[PDB]
Amino acid sequence: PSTFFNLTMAFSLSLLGTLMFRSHLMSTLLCLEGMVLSLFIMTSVTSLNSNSMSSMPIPITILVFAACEAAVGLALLVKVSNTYGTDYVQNLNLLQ
Amino acid sequence: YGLLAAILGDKTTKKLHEYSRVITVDGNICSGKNKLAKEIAQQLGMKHYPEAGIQYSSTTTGDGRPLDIEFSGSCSLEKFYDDPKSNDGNSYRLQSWLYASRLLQYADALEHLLSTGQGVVLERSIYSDFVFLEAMYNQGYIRKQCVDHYNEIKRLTLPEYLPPHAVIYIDVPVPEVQSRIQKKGDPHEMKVTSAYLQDIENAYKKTFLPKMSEMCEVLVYDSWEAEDPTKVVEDIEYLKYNKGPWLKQDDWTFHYLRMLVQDKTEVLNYTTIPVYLPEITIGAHQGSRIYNSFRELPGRKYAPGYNAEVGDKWIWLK
Amino acid sequence: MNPITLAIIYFTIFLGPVITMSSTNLMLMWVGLEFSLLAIIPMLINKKNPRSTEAATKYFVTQATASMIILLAIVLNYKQLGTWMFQQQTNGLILNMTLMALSMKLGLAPFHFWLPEVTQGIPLHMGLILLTWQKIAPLSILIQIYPLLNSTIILMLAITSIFMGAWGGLNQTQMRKIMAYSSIAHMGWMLAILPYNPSLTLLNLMIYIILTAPMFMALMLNNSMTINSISLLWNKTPAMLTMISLMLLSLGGLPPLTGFLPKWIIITELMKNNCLIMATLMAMMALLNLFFYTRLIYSTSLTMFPTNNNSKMMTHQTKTKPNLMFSTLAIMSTMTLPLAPQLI
Amino acid sequence: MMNGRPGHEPLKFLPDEARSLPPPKLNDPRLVYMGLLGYCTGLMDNMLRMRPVMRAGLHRQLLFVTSFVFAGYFYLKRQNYLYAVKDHDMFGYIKLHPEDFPEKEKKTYAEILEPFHPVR
Amino acid sequence: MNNYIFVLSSLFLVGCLGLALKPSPIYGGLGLIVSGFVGCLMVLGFGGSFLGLMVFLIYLGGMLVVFGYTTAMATEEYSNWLILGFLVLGVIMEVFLICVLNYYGDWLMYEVDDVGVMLEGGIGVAAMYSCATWMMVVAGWSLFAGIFIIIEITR
Amino acid sequence: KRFFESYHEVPDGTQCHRKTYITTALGGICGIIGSAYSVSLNPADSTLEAVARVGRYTFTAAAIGAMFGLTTCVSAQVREKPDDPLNYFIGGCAGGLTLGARTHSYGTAAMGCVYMGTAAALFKIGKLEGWELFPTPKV
Amino acid sequence: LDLIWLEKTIPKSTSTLHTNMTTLTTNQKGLIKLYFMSFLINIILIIILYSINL
Amino acid sequence: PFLDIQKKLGISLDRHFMFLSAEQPYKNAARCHAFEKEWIECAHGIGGTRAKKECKIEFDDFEECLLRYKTMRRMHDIKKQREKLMKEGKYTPPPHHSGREEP
Ligand SMILES: Nc1ncnc2c1ncn2[C@@H]1O[C@H](COP(=O)(O)OP(=O)(O)O)[C@@H](O)[C@H]1O
Repeated sequence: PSTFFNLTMAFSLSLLGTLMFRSHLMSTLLCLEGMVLSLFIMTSVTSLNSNSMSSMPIPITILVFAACEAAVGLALLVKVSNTYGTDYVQNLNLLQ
Repeated sequence: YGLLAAILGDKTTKKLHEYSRVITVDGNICSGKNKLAKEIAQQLGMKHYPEAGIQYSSTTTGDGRPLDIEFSGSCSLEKFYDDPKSNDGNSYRLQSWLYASRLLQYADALEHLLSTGQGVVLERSIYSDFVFLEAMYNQGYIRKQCVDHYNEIKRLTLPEYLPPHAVIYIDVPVPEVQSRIQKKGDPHEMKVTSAYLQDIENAYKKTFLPKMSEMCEVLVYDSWEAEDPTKVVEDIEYLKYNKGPWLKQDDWTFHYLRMLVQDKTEVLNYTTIPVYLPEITIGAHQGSRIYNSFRELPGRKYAPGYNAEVGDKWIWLK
Repeated sequence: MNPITLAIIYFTIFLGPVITMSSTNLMLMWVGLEFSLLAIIPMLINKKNPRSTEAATKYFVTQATASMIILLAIVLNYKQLGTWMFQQQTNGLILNMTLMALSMKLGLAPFHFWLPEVTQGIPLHMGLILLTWQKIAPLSILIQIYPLLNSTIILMLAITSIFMGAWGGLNQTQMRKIMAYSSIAHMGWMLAILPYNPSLTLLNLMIYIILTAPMFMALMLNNSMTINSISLLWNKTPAMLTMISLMLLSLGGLPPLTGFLPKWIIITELMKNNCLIMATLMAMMALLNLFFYTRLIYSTSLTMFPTNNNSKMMTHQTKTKPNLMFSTLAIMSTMTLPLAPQLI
Repeated sequence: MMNGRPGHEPLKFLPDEARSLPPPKLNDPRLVYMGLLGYCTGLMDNMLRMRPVMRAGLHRQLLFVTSFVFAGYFYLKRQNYLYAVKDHDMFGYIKLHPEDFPEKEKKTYAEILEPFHPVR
Repeated sequence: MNNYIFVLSSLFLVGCLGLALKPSPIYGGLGLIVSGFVGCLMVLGFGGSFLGLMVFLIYLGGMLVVFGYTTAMATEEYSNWLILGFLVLGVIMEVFLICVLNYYGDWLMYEVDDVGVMLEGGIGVAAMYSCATWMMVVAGWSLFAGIFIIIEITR
Repeated sequence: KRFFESYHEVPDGTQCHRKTYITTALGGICGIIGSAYSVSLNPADSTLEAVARVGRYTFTAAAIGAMFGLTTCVSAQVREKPDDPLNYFIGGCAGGLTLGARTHSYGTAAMGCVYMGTAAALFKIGKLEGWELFPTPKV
Repeated sequence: LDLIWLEKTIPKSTSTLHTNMTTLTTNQKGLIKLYFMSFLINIILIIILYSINL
Repeated sequence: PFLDIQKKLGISLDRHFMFLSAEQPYKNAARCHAFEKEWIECAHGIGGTRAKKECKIEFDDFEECLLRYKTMRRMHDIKKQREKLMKEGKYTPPPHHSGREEP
């Protein structure tokens, strides 16, 4: 019900976030994760009220893939503040 | 040589031994380094590579007979000396071809080192070429941009290759070399303004020597230590090959370096970068002719193994 | 790369698209997309040059948010239909999300900014994979769902891409980016016919792959990322000058060569479906693409640019040969047109 | 399109039903083209690798002219089937849904007044 | 309190709002932690236990922990107050929107098997080992590859 | 949306008021979108500077919208021809001219007039001949 | 009429028109924030394109 | 799907669990199981284009078992108007709403 519209807007508020950087790569990698939580919560919620137990595997597969996804994301982040001493995105403007 | 070979043995790790190092000996225009080199080589069986020449690449490729000057880039060290600050710039073209020649020599040396396992003495190297250009710019020989173009080629290609393990060095004050020149008489070599010889050594002394000191083992020898290959050889066998970037070269790292030197067309890929300074430019009409003519030489019109002129056979099944 | 790692990565970069294509449970299609994202990032930074880290960090963020949007579409569907897969009933907004998202991973139209930049900082080799074995995956997902997607949006993204790709290409002089821009354009044609005849999308792709794969292995044979660099092709390796000429004109739609067929049948299918408005404008600016293709032709073949003396040195040395694939993919591409009826 | 047809072989190249169709004559101009297309690939390769263009790899030349051609017979054999299915499918529908595809009868010119635009 | 669920959803939304405002990476991590807590709460609210725990031992656990670790390293430089202000701005707007429908916990636990003996969260996900045996193989390959991707990307 | 469509419903040349209003809005809408892309990319230096650019683009676009609407509608009444594509061309002709002025360039007015008018004319023909844009797949 | 007027109008003008487009379309900062927001704008317009043509 | 390597190989790694009415663990049927069957045995052999008009009764019902919105609506109305009747003191919960009962 409405519970779902809050979670969905949470994902859109997290969407507006990842698409509007604020000079901190880490913060973004952190917003990105806010979505995965919202997706995980929504998937788990409907699976639970549909009594669809055959699908519970998914709520977790979503997290397992999302965790590594984030692992890759942070290694890129560490790589950046090793080459530029900061995670600030402006630095990432060489490919112009 | 490829990953396949490397995967199954063929590791540079298994082919290295104490005597296996890249040792260059650098000196002024006449440091007797030619002699020291051969001996050091004779001592550890090191493959002694001769100093890089205009036609060193031609001796390297195919028949190995010396190429015509225009085929070898039209460079004269002879004209370098008799006509300094020439309108056509033969001196810069000479220097750029020389850098390409040592790039080929250094890469051929590294290929022998990682494959055979034998070490290599290369006399002067890409690492010790800049002193001639520094002196030339200090003199009216080359203009500032010319310098930038060489530096750009050096920055693009030299870092990939591993540094000389040690860099045996001779020193003989300018008066000495000039006098040494007089003994082997050659009209061209003879007319080399001292100040230019001053600038060559100055660079080694100030720039090249300390530069490599941090990177590789530095053994500087006074003329007297020289002419005594035994003693110098002894000292090399004495130094400890520790400090330097060579320490991190694991087998899986060497493989890629080997596959580079294994490909000459890449070694000097950045030597032909399309930067159009006027001396370097072939020019399309002249360049096309020189090509149609270099490519028509016997054994060159087709890849090695396929040109029948020199006596290749089995082409119809190759 | 420890050859073991090379295998794991390459397997993933290859298991990535294959799981997507084979599975029907969308979820399994999403993770196929996810594995491709994870596998490509290591290779992208192989030189680890400062430009590279920038490339990967962009590619990754663009890829990641799109991946999350695709997952949201699957999560929403799960509530609007218990099924884990798009159906006739699917809410229209649910599908449009999937189009935008998938059009970001494929990099079409107003989301075409990441591709040119990542194509600029990655090696020529990984450039090919990033352009052609990473487009197969998302396109598969779209082609499967074609009956349901919107004809309007696709067309807009199609036309936009064609324009952006063309206009972008005109100014670019870096080859990697000229190709990135071409890919945006061709990708556009492909997505134009998806709603109408998916089978033609799979032709306008293969032909693009059979055209781009030879073109890039050509750019790297001499590893030239500059037109000035490819222009001295006449000295470094003269034979490839002939086919490089035809393949690039083939990439644009000129009639004798194989490249006309994809544009010709896409136009025939769109006119059959009555889009004689859309098809006309696309074909017209498609002609802009050939202008920048021919400008390169000029520099590389029809006119001989001046070269450097140091080049004579590279001639001497035996040139490492181009793999056989170049030939088989150059000819099958430059001239198969006489065999079009079977291809379609 | 043609996928989703009853009986579709989910991953097969050419269903046996294609046996009913005539086999492609080995000298079909197309297969012969593929042959020439192939010979050229071979010749091109020799050229790009800087070998005597025609007098080299006479074994390869054969692999090429004979690989392309081999591919052809078995491809054309299929594409031929696909087209043949298309008719089976198309013609059938015209009948099963006859009213929609009605055999109209045109009138002879004697009856049809076609407009005359005088060139003058 | 039937409103319990809505209340929770709102809190979650607000937390994600903060993350959206992109505060200091550490503040962001903290905010997410709060949201993740809210999340496990909601899932548990429906009845799913194992599921709720996971996010806790995974997100409220290391997911943000490493982030935290990470930030310490790459985030050094500390308007958060202004951000807090906008947050209140959003809160009221959020509330205003619900008040919009205001003018214009009734049904949860929509259906339940009062008597049941082997129904409970986790059992379904336990079927990763049987009748869903392709989820967990692909996830395992994901982890086994991710090891390699991170080790080279750091290399 | 029932709004914009209205433009087409009443016969051309009639009720110019509504035509001009609708045309002005569309231009203005495009102005906003155009300014947005122009500000998102190629950003400004100060918020105000960008607010100005939004305004500039919006007004210019709104103007081209108005004159197009006004000229085409009026050209129709005066010419007593409501379905003559030329009407629109005169309108597009005018629209381009406004763009040219707002960009302070006679040359732009040239290209603008021809290109813009032609486009508008084609719209009229399109409507007259029932051309379909972005059509549904009917194969 | 030959040379300038018939070369400035058809052949040259078309030359000038598009070059301006590429220049304006291809003069990009290269910064990710800018580019990304453009993705934002797109999502917004497409959301609407569906909405208004519901 | 795009490449049916699954049907060909006969394997079913991805099909066994795509809808709610599929085998549930320990044979515990999921909710709505009464309709999805009726809505997919209907649309079997009939393609989608014709699974979308004539098999609309079964989706309109399955769209209501799951979403269960018409119920919400009806009930909500009952609630609102009951409020109005209570408003007019017409109605108040009986012991029916609150009373003892069978096991
Ligand atoms: N960069 C350069 N420019 C000009 N000449 C060079 C350069 N590098 C090396 N040479 C030539 O190499 C020669 C070395 O002298 P030579 O007596 O032949 O051998 P050695 O240096 O061992 O004594 C010099 O005569 C010098 O002209």
